[PDB]
Amino acid sequence: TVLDAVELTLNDKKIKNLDNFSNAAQLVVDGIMIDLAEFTRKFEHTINGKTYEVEVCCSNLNYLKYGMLTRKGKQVEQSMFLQGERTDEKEIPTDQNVVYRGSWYGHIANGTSWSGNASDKEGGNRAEFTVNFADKKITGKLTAENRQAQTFTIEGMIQGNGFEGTAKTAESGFDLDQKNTRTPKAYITDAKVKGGFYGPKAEELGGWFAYHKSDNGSATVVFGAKRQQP
Repeated sequence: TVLDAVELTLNDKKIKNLDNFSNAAQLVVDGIMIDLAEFTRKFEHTINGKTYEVEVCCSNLNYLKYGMLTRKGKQVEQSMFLQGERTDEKEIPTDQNVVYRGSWYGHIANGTSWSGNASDKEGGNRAEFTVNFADKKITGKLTAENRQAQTFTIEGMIQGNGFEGTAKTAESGFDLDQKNTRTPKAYITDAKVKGGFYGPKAEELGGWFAYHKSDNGSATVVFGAKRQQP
């Protein structure tokens, strides 16, 4: 409290608020509780007869967890989730040039689809943000696994312990495949980003978006990052 807790469903690109126990490490889905306790961890859990597959990040985050939730049985449904305990508004820094580094899970489509899971490796899904608290501005970029150019450009404004803004692909679109010839591209010109700063003194930040547009493409993303030393 206050606690962001969201699930993003991949099939219909929707965002739902989850019930919670004021605990980022406790995922409360379908009335039951899953403990999210190197970098990422992957596991299965059955409770009440229901089987869940969970991939969660990150070992180095203490106030924020994000990842993939797969409900299996008769129907395999895929979701992303993010949970974080917001930093008290009075504890929000006023510094400029604060760098946060982390990763993201993404699913991007337009006809055909691309997906990528969080990573702490060079060449993996990576996220980087620069927060200018005094300007109340956050900017950042998400880069897809095994891609040279950044994938999403993020810009937002900070209000209290949260931020909101936009995520967009390159103007020429995101190549869904690296086999180029004609290659399918996704164009995300206007995705609405929502996020927060988590933990004491905003040591962590995270956010999410779920976007779809005809003739352009769709994207479902959760990301998280940790404040870096100078």
